[PDB]
Amino acid sequence: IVGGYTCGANTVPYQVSLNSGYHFCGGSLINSQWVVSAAHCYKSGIQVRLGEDNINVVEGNEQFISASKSIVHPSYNSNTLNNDIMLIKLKSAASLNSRVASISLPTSCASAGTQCLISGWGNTKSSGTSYPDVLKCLKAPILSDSSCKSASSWIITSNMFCAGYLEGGKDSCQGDSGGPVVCSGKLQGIVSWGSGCAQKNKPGVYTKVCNYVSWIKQTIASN
Ligand SMILES: COC(=O)[C@H](Cc1cccc(C(=N)N)c1)NC(=O)CNS(=O)(=O)c1ccc(C)cc1
Ligand SMILES: [Ca+2]
Repeated sequence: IVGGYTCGANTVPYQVSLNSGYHFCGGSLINSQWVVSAAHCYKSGIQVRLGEDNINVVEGNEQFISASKSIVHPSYNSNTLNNDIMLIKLKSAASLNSRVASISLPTSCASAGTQCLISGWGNTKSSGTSYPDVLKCLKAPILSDSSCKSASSWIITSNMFCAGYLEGGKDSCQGDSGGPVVCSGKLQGIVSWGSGCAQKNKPGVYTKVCNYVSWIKQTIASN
């Protein structure tokens, strides 16, 4: 995360770290046995890590659970990243408590202008690289689709939304992929893509979760 702040140990209990010998993506615990992340974070042999703060030091609130099944969205398009979402099932249910809790799926979509909380262990520099060991937080508003398209001339699909600042300096970044975008206590988005990080007129694009609620609910009910 660029231009953010240190969240505070376990203050984002639903944030998860996907690990394959090292942290490579973020995720969100939606229930005792399922995690949601970005389809482009797909990889086999994923171990989900819950209750994390410093991903390099065992602090006492962690729970390491291997994934048993990964389900990429049926219409995921890696070239345009349309439908960049993925479901992961844990081998065993996690022990829920205050430091490890799930986040609710949204009942309705959030409007441009709303403030959201984005988090992750991603890179913290706009030019260069420096990875934090503890979780970083960032407050960012959802942008209107028209203003996003204008400043970036990108092709945003109805399954995406931009959030951040057109002035740059604050944004999600490499390693924050798959992470949660929480607005009004609900999971409204997933960190998907962008051009560089915190670039002026280059805000972050996020997967619009409200459009995949039926898909998510059906999938969990049969797997
Ligand atoms: C990959 O390395 C990076 O520094 C960021 C990561 C990233 C991930 C998610 C969200 C943000 C964000 N800004 N909010 C950033 N992405 C890029 O810089 C990608 N842009 S890109 O124009 O460099 C590009 C596009 C497509 C391919 C295959 C490779 C590279
Ligand atoms: Ca740890």
